[PDB]
Amino acid sequence: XKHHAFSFK
Amino acid sequence: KLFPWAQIRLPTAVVPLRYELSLHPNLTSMTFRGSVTISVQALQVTWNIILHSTGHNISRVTFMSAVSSQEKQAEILEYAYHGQIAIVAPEALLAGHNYTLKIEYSANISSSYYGFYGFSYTDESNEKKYFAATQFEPLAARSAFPCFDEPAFKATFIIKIIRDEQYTALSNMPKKSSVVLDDGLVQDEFSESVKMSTYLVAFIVGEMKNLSQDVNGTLVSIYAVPEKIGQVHYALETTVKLLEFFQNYFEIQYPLKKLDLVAIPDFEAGAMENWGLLTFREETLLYDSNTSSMADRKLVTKIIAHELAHQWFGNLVTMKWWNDLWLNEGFATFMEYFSLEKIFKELSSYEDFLDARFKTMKKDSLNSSHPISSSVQSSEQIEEMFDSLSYFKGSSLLLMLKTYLSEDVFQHAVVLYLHNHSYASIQSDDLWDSFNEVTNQTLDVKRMMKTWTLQKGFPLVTVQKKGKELFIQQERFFLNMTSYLWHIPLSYVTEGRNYSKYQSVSLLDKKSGVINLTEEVLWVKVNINMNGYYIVHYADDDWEALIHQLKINPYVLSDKDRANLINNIFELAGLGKVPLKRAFDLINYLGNENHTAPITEALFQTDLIYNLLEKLGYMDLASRLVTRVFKLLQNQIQQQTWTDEGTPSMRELRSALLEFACTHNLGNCSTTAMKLFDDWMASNGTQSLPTDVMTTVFKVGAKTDKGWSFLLGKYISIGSEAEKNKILEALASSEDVRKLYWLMKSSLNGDNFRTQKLSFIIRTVGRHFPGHLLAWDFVKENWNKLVQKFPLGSYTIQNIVAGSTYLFSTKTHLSEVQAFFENQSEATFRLRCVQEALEVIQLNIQWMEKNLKSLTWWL
Ligand SMILES: *[C@@H]1O[C@H](CO)[C@@H](O[C@@H]2O[C@H](CO)[C@@H](O[C@H]3O[C@H](CO)[C@@H](O)[C@H](O)[C@@H]3O)[C@H](O)[C@H]2NC(C)=O)[C@H](O)[C@H]1NC(C)=O
Ligand SMILES: *[C@@H]1O[C@H](CO)[C@@H](O[C@@H]2O[C@H](CO)[C@@H](O)[C@H](O)[C@H]2NC(C)=O)[C@H](O)[C@H]1NC(C)=O
Ligand SMILES: *[C@@H]1O[C@H](CO)[C@@H](O[C@@H]2O[C@H](CO)[C@@H](O)[C@H](O)[C@H]2NC(C)=O)[C@H](O)[C@H]1NC(C)=O
Ligand SMILES: *[C@@H]1O[C@H](CO)[C@@H](O[C@@H]2O[C@H](CO)[C@@H](O)[C@H](O)[C@H]2NC(C)=O)[C@H](O)[C@H]1NC(C)=O
Ligand SMILES: *[C@@H]1O[C@H](CO)[C@@H](O)[C@H](O)[C@H]1NC(C)=O
Ligand SMILES: *[C@@H]1O[C@H](CO)[C@@H](O)[C@H](O)[C@H]1NC(C)=O
Ligand SMILES: *[C@@H]1O[C@H](CO)[C@@H](O)[C@H](O)[C@H]1NC(C)=O
Ligand SMILES: *[C@@H]1O[C@H](CO)[C@@H](O)[C@H](O)[C@H]1NC(C)=O
Ligand SMILES: *[C@@H]1O[C@H](CO)[C@@H](O)[C@H](O)[C@H]1NC(C)=O
Ligand SMILES: *[C@@H]1O[C@H](CO)[C@@H](O)[C@H](O)[C@H]1NC(C)=O
Ligand SMILES: *[C@@H]1O[C@H](CO)[C@@H](O)[C@H](O)[C@H]1NC(C)=O
Ligand SMILES: [Zn+2]
Repeated sequence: XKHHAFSFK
Repeated sequence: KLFPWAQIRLPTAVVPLRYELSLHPNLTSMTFRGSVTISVQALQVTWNIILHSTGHNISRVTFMSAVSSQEKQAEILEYAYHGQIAIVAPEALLAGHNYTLKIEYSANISSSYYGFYGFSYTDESNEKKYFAATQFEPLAARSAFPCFDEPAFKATFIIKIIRDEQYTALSNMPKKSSVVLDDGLVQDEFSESVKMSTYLVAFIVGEMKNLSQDVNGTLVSIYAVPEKIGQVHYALETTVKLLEFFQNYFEIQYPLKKLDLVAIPDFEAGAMENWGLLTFREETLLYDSNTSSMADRKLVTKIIAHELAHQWFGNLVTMKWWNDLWLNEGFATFMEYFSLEKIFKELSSYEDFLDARFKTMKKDSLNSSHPISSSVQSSEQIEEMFDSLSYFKGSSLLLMLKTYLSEDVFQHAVVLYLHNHSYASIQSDDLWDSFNEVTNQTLDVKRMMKTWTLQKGFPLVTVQKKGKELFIQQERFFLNMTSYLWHIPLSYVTEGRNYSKYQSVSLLDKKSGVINLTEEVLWVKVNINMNGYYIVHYADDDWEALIHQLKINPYVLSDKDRANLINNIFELAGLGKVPLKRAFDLINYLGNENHTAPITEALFQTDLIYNLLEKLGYMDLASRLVTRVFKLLQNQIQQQTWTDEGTPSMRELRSALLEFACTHNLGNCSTTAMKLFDDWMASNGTQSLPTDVMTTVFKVGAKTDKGWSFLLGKYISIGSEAEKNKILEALASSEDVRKLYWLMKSSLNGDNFRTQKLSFIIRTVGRHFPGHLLAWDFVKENWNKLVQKFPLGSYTIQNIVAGSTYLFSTKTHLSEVQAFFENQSEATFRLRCVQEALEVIQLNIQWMEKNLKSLTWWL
């Protein structure tokens, strides 16, 4: 895992 | 016969024991044939075996019994609703007797990327190659082979796949029997899998190259595509050191001979922790020691540590059901950041963790928030559970649980937890039970964790030091528009006598409490290094007490401490519990800060206010604001160099301060960037750019029709994907509205930009004034085609909406957004992300109502 950008949400 | 089972969950009756899976996949026709031998046992009495299967055409379904190798036919029963099949077994099987069940079937390899999926691509030498793989978490395993697709059904697996010559067959268990056949159709066979869950089975087929070295008896190896086999030298070197760490820390060995991290050559891959067969997105494994940055390195380390630690938490010890999903992922995320703090102490990954926790509390404090332990009865409720709250809140507790109990006490509770439940199914309470085995005595229970697991959000600790006694009060962190109470592991720090570094720990567990201070103290900071998952709101005199302390010597506390204070006060000033002038009054010390972690978070909070103001119409107010913040950091910003020199932590601050002073235009920060860009642009991009200034430099240059048009050239051409992604950001930072729309419209149908990049574009376009209104317009005016290209409830369709609306702060906009979603369906209007978005804008208005008037009388 669930990585893309953000981390956060 | 109609379906004999009417519930979602499979009946406790039949239970698998041993799986045999034989497959013949046709990668060039996207189809395959397979056979499954299911060694089932009985526990109760029933006339039917009920298990999972979806999208299949089934040849024969045969039955059998013990010690009589004859097999009689038994018809089938599909329902496809819950994805269940049923064997109408002829002889009422009975408790204790094992039965073997064989099913042969035909089906499609998937066109999407979920389940047993295949895809094609091109070579270094432009030759169109092929590939296939699996992603089974959480409910996809049933789409491949008919089986007992629930996590609490562990068993053994014999996999065999009949591949072609140049291809490489891989699966969880190692190869042992490869037996070429008479058409050049080699067949491999893999060992009997250890006891593991259905969702954890993996097997892939594609042309690959290995790179291995066995340590302590275990073969670690980074398999991947031919060309990129040179860039995997950081992957392997790290996987060893980390496998070496986890085996030593857990006091359990990795129960396999081999460990395979395969870098799937596709951008839409699924990263997963399959036993022995770890999967990654190709981009996220390649680390070049020469051309790649810190963000490239940190990610590659962090993502491996997460996948590894998952072999213990999630593979060995697996949860009984998806309601306890956070048990794996919360633990994997904790061991992630924890392993690095022990072995990769250079990365300063605690900074990443802190900011991550920051952004988690901001989202957990909302109303849309759901408790990590949450009833899961549907299947979209399962997909849901794979969210930020599970990974990071879950992580936060284990940290809070860690730093409360001894570090050693935390490990023992783990080692024993890991020991007792190996190769079995877990519950939330069962972690807690083996967490109270000692000290040595059950000196404490973990009913304390039952408030943190069962109810959403986090406490707001309020503090009032009135001499030698410290009054504590807790309450739910709420955002204006009972229940609760927490078992809070309180910690505090102060200076007493001869700057006496006094710290202590407590446990407020009632609406009110009090802590007995040894001496009299001038300042007291509660919650050290934000180890506790809560926010502390001091009283007026004690806030101002800490602020005075920060202006004198702000190093009596850690960087985490200082960062935490900046976070908490701005977020309190948001809800109105504190005047915003005091938040800024606190950061005033920042002129004397050399630690990034406070600075980054302080630059975050102020940039948010700037952007919120800006999108209204208060350009003057917004611009006067960033200059106030600039003057604090003036020295540091000047003092920076445009190089790649320093510790990871320090190269981060460089990237931070530079990207800042250039965005709003402050000091020489531009021009320098503009100079560099001109040099880089001149040399056809043959000049190395310092990856710490790469993004800044790219962005500045992109403000010219020439430099912009150049950067577009170097996107449709060059291959460096981390560089490609820094270039795209620059492209969408252009103020020429036309160029921005051209980007979004293009990226949609994927003309010069892949559609996966579209979310990143719409977001980036919408953060800055010229694109702001234009981004949201693009979303509405193309909403239908947006819903086609992205599952109406995937991370992308949320990220877009939130990314393109979170800056609206007027009643008028609130109505516009709401009304647009209304005029779609209510089944879209009641969707978690869209209702949440409305809450953000509502809260944005509230922030303005509380602080805008206050802000104006500064200057
Ligand atoms: C291996 O893990 C077992 C959990 O699966 C663990 O067992 C558990 O033992 C505790 C007490 O030691 C039981 O708890 C009880 O006490 C509370 C409060 O009095 C009651 O409300 C409960 O109902 C219960 O009586 C757990 O119920 C029990 N769990 C299970 C599933 O049996 C073993 O002790 C562990 N073994 C080793 C060697 O570590
Ligand atoms: C999938 O089925 C096709 C058709 O039966 C197989 O086809 C061949 O591919 C090889 C390349 O490895 C060629 O040399 C042959 O000429 C192809 N045959 C035909 C009839 O076109 C293919 O091998 C099968 N794949 C697997 C993994 O079994
Ligand atoms: C996936 O496999 C199925 C077979 O299970 C293929 O099915 C045809 O699908 C249509 C529905 O669109 C059915 O009405 C037919 O009965 C199916 N034919 C057979 C022989 O089963 C389906 O075409 C495959 N997927 C793709 C994309 O071709
Ligand atoms: C762990 O703590 C326990 C607490 O009781 C220690 O205890 C035992 O204490 C009882 C009385 O409370 C005695 O009757 C037993 O004989 C003690 N057992 C032993 C083995 O000494 C225990 O010693 C502590 N263990 C460690 C390793 O510190
Ligand atoms: C299942 O696949 C076989 C393979 O040839 C085919 O002949 C048969 O018609 C299929 N059955 C159904 C119901 O589609
Ligand atoms: C098969 O069943 C017998 C008793 O019916 C049992 O003893 C045996 O262990 C079972 N097989 C396996 C592999 O456990
Ligand atoms: C990995 O490469 C080494 C290089 O010598 C080779 O000996 C080994 O057989 C390879 N392993 C596999 C599974 O191909
Ligand atoms: C604090 O000290 C007071 C005595 O002034 C005592 O009555 C009280 O029990 C103490 N409480 C704690 C939590 O230490
Ligand atoms: C930061 O400042 C403190 C004193 O406030 C000093 O002890 C420390 O060495 C400094 N670190 C760096 C990297 O400048
Ligand atoms: C701009 O600031 C940098 C930072 O020290 C300095 O080295 C440079 O000389 C300045 N440029 C001009 C033209 O003053
Ligand atoms: C510039 O670099 C690109 C890289 O692909 C190349 O195609 C192009 O021919 C180069 N042009 C010059 C003038 O060097
Ligand atoms: Zn994970």
